[PDB]
Amino acid sequence: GSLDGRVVFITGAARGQGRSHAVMCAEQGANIVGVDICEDIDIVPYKLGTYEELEETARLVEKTGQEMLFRKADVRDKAVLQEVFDAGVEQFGHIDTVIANAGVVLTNPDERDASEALRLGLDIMLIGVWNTFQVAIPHMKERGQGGNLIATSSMIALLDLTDGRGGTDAYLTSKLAITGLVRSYALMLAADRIRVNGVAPTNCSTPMITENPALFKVIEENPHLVNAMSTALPDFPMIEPRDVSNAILFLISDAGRSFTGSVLKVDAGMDVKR
Amino acid sequence: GSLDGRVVFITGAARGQGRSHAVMCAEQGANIVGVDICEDIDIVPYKLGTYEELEETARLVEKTGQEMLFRKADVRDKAVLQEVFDAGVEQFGHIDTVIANAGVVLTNPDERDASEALRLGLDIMLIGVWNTFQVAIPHMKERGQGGNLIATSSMIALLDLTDGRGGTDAYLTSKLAITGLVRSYALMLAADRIRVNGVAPTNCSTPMITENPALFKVIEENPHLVNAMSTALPDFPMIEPRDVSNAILFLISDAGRSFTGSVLKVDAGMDVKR
Ligand SMILES: NC(=O)c1ccc[n+]([C@@H]2O[C@H](COP(=O)([O-])OP(=O)(O)OC[C@H]3O[C@@H](n4cnc5c(N)ncnc54)[C@H](O)[C@@H]3O)[C@@H](O)[C@H]2O)c1
Ligand SMILES: NC(=O)c1ccc[n+]([C@@H]2O[C@H](COP(=O)([O-])OP(=O)(O)OC[C@H]3O[C@@H](n4cnc5c(N)ncnc54)[C@H](O)[C@@H]3O)[C@@H](O)[C@H]2O)c1
Repeated sequence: GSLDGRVVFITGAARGQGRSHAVMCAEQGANIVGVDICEDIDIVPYKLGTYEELEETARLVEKTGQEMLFRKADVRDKAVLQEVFDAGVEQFGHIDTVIANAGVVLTNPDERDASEALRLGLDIMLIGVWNTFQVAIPHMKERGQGGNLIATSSMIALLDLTDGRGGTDAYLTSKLAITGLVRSYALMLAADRIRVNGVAPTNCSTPMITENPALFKVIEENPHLVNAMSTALPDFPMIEPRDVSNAILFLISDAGRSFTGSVLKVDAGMDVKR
Repeated sequence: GSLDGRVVFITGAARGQGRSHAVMCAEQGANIVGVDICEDIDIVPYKLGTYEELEETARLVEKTGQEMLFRKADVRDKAVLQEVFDAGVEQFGHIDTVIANAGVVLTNPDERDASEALRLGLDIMLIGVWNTFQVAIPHMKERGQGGNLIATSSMIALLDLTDGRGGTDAYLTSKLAITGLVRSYALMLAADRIRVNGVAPTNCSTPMITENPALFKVIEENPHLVNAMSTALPDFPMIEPRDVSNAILFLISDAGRSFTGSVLKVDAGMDVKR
């Protein structure tokens, strides 16, 4: 496959897009180092990924013939992230690819404290992404075989839709900010042959959307968010996780070898929809 | 392959990226309908593609086991383009994919007439692209199986570099304009399931660059164009045609199935280089 000899570090691998990334990278020959918080968060109004789901991701990876090192870990805990990464380097010899995918949706009409939700969103989706890159770069430079960093942004966030609650604003500002991290790190790391890109998905069928009524009530409550989620293509009112994985696969494989500094819109035309 | 049962109409197929598109689409199962001007143009200061080169593209396609209908035709000649397209529909049953690739570089310190070069550039790279979409859309709608339109933009053009000669300005304005055609047509045609995207390559090793001294003398003559061509990635001071073909293949295949309205930067980081 396209990822033979590759080793991918993936945050948020318990389910959804992260699990899709793990399974589909392994199909192309990659070994996987995955983490997930494996705990709910009080102010996030839907169930997060479980340890049991993370195990299942590993089993799905192992059905491909590849291997997965999986650990419970929070991207806010930088030292823990580094320890799991280092254990990855030990088990597999190296890590050459990083997918910073972990995130949460904080949209909630019953948000209790705006400043708190803002801080939490930023911690997970901005600082957490930065942590995920930080634990990897020294190693990628050291081993001198270049590499790939990938961050998961969001199309909906790049369309300037907020209800002005703290959680929503954290999501928008984090997801935009990380496109800057992508572009700036692409330039910074070019000379080390570390390519850096992102993906900006439109609505993707995962629990964050499919089991999160709070979200539907917030767009139902605001006139300016009435068409917040609509896409262009009739067959894709939402996309599937594999669509996102396929974009990443393109970017990190020989097919997309010259790409760095790009954020691909996996959006079913959401960006042009007017 | 990824393009089994597909039929691709390609302008500028004699050589370079167009030939790469034809050969690499055919490798994935596609039959090809290709055209090229097959003539030099007086005010373009390098040799254009020949009839012999177009024949060779067809031979390369046929070595894959697929078929190519090839004709000498100018994208400025809309009725001729339509005729060749219709003959394609005839020979192969349908055309579901269009790649508007034909173009020329009009950079030339010895430009004789600015207004003339401006007009010619626009005719070929703006109106010519519009013609290429126009000949295909009625059929794609009629046949009702959706489809793909692809236009070739340019990274260097999207970086706002001109010497203010007519030819250079035609190139910059046409290549930018066609990103608008891409986004607007993506929206327009979404309901017909016709997906519309573009590619913006950085410097690509073809005669337009490799056998065009005029170009090097124009950047050598202007202080503000000293670093006009530099990319970020050390291994890609230029890219190869297959890099562009791989990006198109992603977009038009099931892998890139939700993409519409996008312009992919096949740029080795040129867009972030500063
Ligand atoms: N689903 C969508 O519509 C959509 C659209 C655009 C972007 N996104 C983004 O895609 C990414 C993946 O989301 P998904 O759709 O797969 O949803 P998901 O909630 O099904 O998966 C995300 C996973 O990340 C984990 N996670 C959350 N916080 C964490 C933390 N602090 N540390 C470690 N792991 C953590 C969760 O437990 C869960 O397993 C997220 O960054 C999300 O913001 C999602
Ligand atoms: N080479 C680069 O660095 C570069 C960078 C960015 C974008 N582009 C674009 O990529 C496209 C392909 O160029 P290439 O690099 O393969 O160069 P090329 O010169 O090798 O190929 C272009 C082909 O288009 C044909 N052509 C020109 N005018 C035509 C017309 N009016 N009708 C029909 N055919 C015509 C030529 O005969 C030639 O065979 C062009 O649109 C160009 O503007 C090129």
